[PDB]
Amino acid sequence: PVTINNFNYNDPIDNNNIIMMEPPFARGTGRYYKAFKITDRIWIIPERYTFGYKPEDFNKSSGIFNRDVCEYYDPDYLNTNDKKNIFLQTMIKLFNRIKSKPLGEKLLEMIINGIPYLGDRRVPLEEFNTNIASVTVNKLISNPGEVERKKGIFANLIIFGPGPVLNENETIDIGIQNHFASREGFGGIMQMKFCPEYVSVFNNVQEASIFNRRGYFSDPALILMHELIHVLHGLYGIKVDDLPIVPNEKKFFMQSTDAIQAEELYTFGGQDPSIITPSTDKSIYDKVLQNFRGIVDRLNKVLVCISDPNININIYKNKFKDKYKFVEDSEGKYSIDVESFDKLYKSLMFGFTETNIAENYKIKTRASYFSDSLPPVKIKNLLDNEIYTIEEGFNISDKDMEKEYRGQNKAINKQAYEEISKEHLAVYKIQMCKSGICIDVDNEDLFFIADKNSFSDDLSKNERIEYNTQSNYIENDFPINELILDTDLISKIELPSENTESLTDFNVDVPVYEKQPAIKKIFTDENTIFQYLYSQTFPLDIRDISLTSSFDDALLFSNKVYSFFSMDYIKTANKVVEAGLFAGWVKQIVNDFVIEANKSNTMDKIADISLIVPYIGLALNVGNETAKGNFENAFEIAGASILLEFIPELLIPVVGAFLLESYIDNKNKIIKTIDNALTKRNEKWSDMYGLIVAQWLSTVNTQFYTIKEGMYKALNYQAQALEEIIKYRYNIYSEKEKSNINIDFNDINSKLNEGINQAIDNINNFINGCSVSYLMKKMIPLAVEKLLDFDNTLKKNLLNYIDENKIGSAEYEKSKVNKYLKTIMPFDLSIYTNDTILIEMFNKYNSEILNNIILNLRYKDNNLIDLSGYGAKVEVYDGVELNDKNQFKLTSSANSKIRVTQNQNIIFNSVFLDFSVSFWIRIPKYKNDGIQNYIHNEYTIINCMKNNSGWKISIRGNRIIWTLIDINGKTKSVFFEYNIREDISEYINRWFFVTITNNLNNAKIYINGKLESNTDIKDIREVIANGEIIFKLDGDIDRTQFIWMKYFSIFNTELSQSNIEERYKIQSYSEYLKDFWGNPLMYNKEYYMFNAGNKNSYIKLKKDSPVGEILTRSKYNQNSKYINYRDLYIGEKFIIRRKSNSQSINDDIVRKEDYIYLDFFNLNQEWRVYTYKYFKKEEEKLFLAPISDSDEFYNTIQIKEYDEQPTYSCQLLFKKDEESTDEIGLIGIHRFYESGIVFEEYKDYFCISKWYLKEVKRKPYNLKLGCNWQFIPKDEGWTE
Ligand SMILES: CC(=O)N[C@H]1[C@H]([C@H](O)[C@H](O)CO)O[C@@](O[C@H]2[C@@H](O)[C@@H](CO)O[C@H](O[C@H]3[C@H](O)[C@@H](O)[C@@H](O)O[C@@H]3CO)[C@@H]2O)(C(=O)O)C[C@@H]1O
Ligand SMILES: [Zn+2]
Repeated sequence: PVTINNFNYNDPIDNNNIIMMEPPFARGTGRYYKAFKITDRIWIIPERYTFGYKPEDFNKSSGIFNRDVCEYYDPDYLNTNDKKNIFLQTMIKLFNRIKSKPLGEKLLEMIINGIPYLGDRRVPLEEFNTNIASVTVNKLISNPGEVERKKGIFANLIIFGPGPVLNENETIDIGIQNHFASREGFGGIMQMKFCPEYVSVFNNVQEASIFNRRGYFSDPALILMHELIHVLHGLYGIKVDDLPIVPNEKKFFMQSTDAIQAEELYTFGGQDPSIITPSTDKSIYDKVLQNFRGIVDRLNKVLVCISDPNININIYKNKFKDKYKFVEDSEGKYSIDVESFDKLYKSLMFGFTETNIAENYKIKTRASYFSDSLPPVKIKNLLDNEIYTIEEGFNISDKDMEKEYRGQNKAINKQAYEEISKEHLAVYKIQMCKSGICIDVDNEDLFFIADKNSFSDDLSKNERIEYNTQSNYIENDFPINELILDTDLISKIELPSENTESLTDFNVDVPVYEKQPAIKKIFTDENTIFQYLYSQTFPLDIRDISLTSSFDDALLFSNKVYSFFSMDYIKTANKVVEAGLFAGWVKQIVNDFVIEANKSNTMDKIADISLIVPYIGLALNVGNETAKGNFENAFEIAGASILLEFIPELLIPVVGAFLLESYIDNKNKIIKTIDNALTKRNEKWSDMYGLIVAQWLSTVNTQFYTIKEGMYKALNYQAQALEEIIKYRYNIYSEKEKSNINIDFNDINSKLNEGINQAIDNINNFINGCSVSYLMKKMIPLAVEKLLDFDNTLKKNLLNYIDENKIGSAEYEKSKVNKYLKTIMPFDLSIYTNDTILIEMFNKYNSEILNNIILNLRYKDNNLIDLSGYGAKVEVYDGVELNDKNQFKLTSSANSKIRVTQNQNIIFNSVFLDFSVSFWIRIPKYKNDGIQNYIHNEYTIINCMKNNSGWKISIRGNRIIWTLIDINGKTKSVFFEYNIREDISEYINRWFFVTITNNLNNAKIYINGKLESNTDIKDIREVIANGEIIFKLDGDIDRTQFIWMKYFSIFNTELSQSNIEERYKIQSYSEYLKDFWGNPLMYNKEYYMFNAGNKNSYIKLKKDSPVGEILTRSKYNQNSKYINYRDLYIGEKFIIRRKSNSQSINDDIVRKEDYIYLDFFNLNQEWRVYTYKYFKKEEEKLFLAPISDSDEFYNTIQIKEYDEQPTYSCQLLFKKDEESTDEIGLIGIHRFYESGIVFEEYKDYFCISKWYLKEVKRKPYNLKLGCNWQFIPKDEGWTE
């Protein structure tokens, strides 16, 4: 296997495993460096990397080299032999840790055996050349001086110490004459600057961090394996260059940084390889395959070596052959074997990745290449087995530090590292100035957004299709379990000897590095995320602060700090009290904090949004000036797009035309030139999707990431300000007082910190949801548009080609070109990534029924708009009446209609027909004098057709019908018909909930949650349902006909009885009571009274007494056999009067638990409903009389709602007053016995009783109770 050699810096040079090397970039001059062979082909040179850096660049200065690194400097690292030795023994411990597992061992075995080819592009094909700076390095044998005797050796890797920045490790490849052999299939001597003690830190949980350090530090063994992978790539010459991801740097808020090549993202692995589109994934693949082709060609022509005649040609042809896995026939002719080439390429690109390795060694690491990095820490002593071991790293089981990566946790394993002198770090910043007053922001914190230039246009080219053309897919994945099982991977071919002729051609390009201003001053007067966060901090030389809800004073005054929490919270926080009241005050301001932070779990179900964090806007004011107005509302309208700081310009090209041309003649076999044109279409879809996912991850999800982060900081700064205030108020008191104040600062932070954690969890689900939403509604659809377009153009491309050829199949193989293109590829994120976090975001998004809404009509600023997020066009004509209660009216006028142009690029169409339509509706009563036309005339109210196919909602009298029409013209229906011979109906002219669902076998109609009708729709063919939707009364309707609708919406999936019952309860909910028809109950409005327990009964002021008698309602008197009902406009006319408010009398809405006066009219006076305060019985006739203030009667009533289920009924409770919990009883109707000298009978009266009090508490709620009322005002939908 792999042998890790041992030695000490002070060991003597022997010119074998301890030498005096003359590094490549030395150009063969300057001086020599003592090097050690830690394993075959691998050397360690324990000295600073100085090639290309000015000796001064090692000190901390006004500059920085890299823009995204908190750079630590220290020129004294490795300035002694004892340090050089420690560096050595540390490197040794690391390689041992690397080989401690099969996986890292295979890495090393691959790096040792992957010897650089002999020569590069310049070397003739038939030759070998060891005399080039990328193949040979020189060792010195002289003693008193240089030059005297120089020997040459081969090497695969030289690891130096760090350059100017300790924590900026980097693998470097050799360039000669503007070219890189490590990028052309040859490979070449690799170099590296590595530092083991100064590791990077990445953000993550560590306690709950509202006081104790947060984050985890890296295992230097993974940091070295990350670098070795670059080495591997270099050695095999596949570290090719291609179209990089480049940051957009046009806006002041965008992160400036170097371009990022695929090789770096492939090395990290995880989700990062998804940012490299499938088009580029293939570009690279092809360039590497092309390189190997050249190498396999050389092996077939190589004969002599004109550099070291000592070189054995056969020995080398057998090594390279095994390196590259070429196949050698029985004659010796070398050739590329696609399968082996494949597994090898994937192994080097997707097998050995920092993600797969960390998982294997059980080491924690950063989630993505694009993730905020914290400042570095110094590991105290990697040479101490109590702190770090070969087998386990920092996560040692004996110290119970294996679980949860505790060994790398900063808040837990503080004996393992040291914080570093910030007075030694350098950070590239952007000083954001106005116009006086500027703010420094670390480039790290800005938004990273991939410019459009970052993505390939290869999708717009053409494709010659032939019987040969096959599919091309590079799965950015490789099963690491088999890679750990030796068969192919590791080479058992002898490794040639490292000694050879000396290097004499020291030609080579040596990179020069220079620093650049660390601070970059830019100008802008905007106050977005960065400013709002700054507004929440304060200087260290200030201990006395006060909160303000005003962003501007906060910026102006140093002792003023901005808070996005409530006005109430802010007032209490700035409170100042007596020591005797400090405890209490602390207890509540912290609880307040907790309650405010938890407002991040706010629901908004009525607007079809399950999760919403109302304060995100005030907190960051990110995107579309979100700190102004009501955040919840604005989100409800534009959605996740208002949170984005920048709306990116996507790259969605026209998929290049096809050509099946190049293939004629009457060959009935090459026919597959079409069969391959189809599967190639599927490749074009997939690739387009991958193109999208790639832009989403680097232009959209990156921005959301910055928001989740900004919220973490925002919430933290908040707790910090609060703790600062608390501490100040406490220390104002004398020691005598403090001693008696019961305060536990550890419980304060604990509680403050717990709240933040609960919030972050909410803020996270919220933001991920948006990100996915923006993916699915503002990105995927646009991609579908072009694919459905390419489809068409491709449909005419084909067919016509089945025409230009011959032949029976020509017909049965033309249908094949139909049934295929009639199937669009469903987007599935799991196809382009395997990152668990992402997959979970996506699965969570597809499991929320609400995300299935493709149309949701809502009133907003006197117009109806689609809020689904798919941007349906909504044209609302003049004949339509709208109110802010979301009710719209459709009349008989030709201009009373709504036209909706559905989004044509959404999924909805597929074999089965799966979607739902939900809405509320009020259908006016029939005119008694036209019952004939009513029951005979059927009229459409919502029509959605295309090519004579689609769905339709119509009404014929008392019946509502759902109708389906497939392309062939076949029709099926289903309907709900409400009886019109009921004394009192629950549907006629009353608002009710309709829901229609369709699966592959049934069309079901639900009314108010319950299922009323079913219908088999198997026979039904395809039903085109994405045509224009026309809302309008169309048919032979009466001039007086009208309809009221509300909350109209569509789901592209069948809703379940559960989802329906829930939608019903959600939309039914209101803070107010309702009247008989289902509309808001109102003050100062005439109403007749209905009793839910005595349907056919009404109240009337008895002639000779202050009581309301109860009479039988009169009914429909005409001679119709089709109708029958009870009059509703009968009995006394009541009018609910507000109890409080002494400032005039308008006409507001009646809310639950409201105090009212139940009055009514008698002739030209307004009387009232009273109760005798002293009845000793359980029930008593109510006392009805003129308005007055008598101390013997209760006049104040409380309107309540005991039912927990949807109902238009309500109850009237009599209480002592507005506080006592003393209930007098409920208003209802009672039956009494009467015996006088002439009449003996029973009669019911307007009663009040205690008996109802306990009855209303039972479950399920008794809707039949006599204490249940409903108010009926006149209504055009009901004439009698
Ligand atoms: C409408 C009706 O007749 N049904 C209920 C009536 C009615 O709701 C109220 O009278 C008017 O709102 O009430 C019933 O009795 C309860 C109560 O209302 C009165 C009855 O006058 O007292 C009842 O308790 C006692 C009752 O007075 C005595 O005659 C004797 O029977 O003992 C009972 C219990 O100790 C009771 O609280 C009614 O039956 O009259 C209940 C009806 O469902
Ligand atoms: Zn890297």
